[PDB]
Amino acid sequence: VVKEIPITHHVKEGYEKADPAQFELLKVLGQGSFGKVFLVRKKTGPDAGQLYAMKVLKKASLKVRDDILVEVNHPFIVKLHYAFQTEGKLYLILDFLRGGDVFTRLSKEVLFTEEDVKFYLAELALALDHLHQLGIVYRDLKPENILLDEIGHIKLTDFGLSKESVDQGTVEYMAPEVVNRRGHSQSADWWSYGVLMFEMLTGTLPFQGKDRNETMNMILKAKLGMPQFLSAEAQSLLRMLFKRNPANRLGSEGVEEIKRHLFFANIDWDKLYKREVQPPFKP
Ligand SMILES: Nc1ncnc2c1ncn2[C@@H]1O[C@H](COP(=O)(O)OP(=O)(O)NP(=O)(O)O)[C@@H](O)[C@H]1O
Repeated sequence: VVKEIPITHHVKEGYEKADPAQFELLKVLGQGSFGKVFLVRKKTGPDAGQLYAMKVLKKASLKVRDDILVEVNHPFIVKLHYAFQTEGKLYLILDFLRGGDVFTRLSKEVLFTEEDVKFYLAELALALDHLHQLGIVYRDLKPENILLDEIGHIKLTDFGLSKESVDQGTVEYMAPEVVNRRGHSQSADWWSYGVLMFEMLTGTLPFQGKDRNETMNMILKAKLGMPQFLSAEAQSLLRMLFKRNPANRLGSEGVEEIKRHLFFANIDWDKLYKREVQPPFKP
């Protein structure tokens, strides 16, 4: 059973309850669909002077089929340091990712190989499945959510939160069940995974119209040519991910069939998880 768990309070192990007067607004890190993400400096305690990202929502919940904030911790998922509420607003204090997003870093290279992309998709698959083993669905997977740390490793900017902006959803990566509105599943995550792999590999989106409606009819119905310049294993993985019907889609029966795909044959997953696999690029 899906159980939503509201996010009202969270103090990272060993630390004390935080509040807005312990932080220092410095800069606007970016703008996301649910409002701005800020840069703050903590002025207090063992981590006084530490830089964090801060998200300011009206409310947020975590829908989990079946501490959940301590179990979501992952090498490639942004870490929650503090969560609190003041004056009708929920504050989210998280890791400051200094790498920028992946797509930009890719744009600062004249070219890259399928290997380079493969690194990112491998780490990403690890994080996604880590959320899936916990009954969490990422729901909104996009490039703006995939950033890099200081080394070049992947870090997702959220972890399946159901959120609500305070100042009173990306169709391009929606699976056809989500456009038809039959609910987010982990298989939908894998569809979006496939769209991210397609864009990172061709520099183009598979489906995109003049409006959001056209993009939806395209996702549901349009033809999609297979880019011939792709390796047999990349084309294989892609066509295995682009199943309009979930449970027919790869990944709907675990991540294991994904990790064992020919495309990822030269990837040691234990070394990847332990971040002993060097990034293609330093940010
Ligand atoms: N921890 C972080 N460190 C550095 N930059 C971040 C961090 N979190 C978000 N950003 C930047 O702020 C922007 C918003 O990211 P995001 O976390 O998607 O905001 P959001 O609106 O809460 N999520 P969504 O509504 O799904 O887009 C992104 O373009 C990131 O570059």
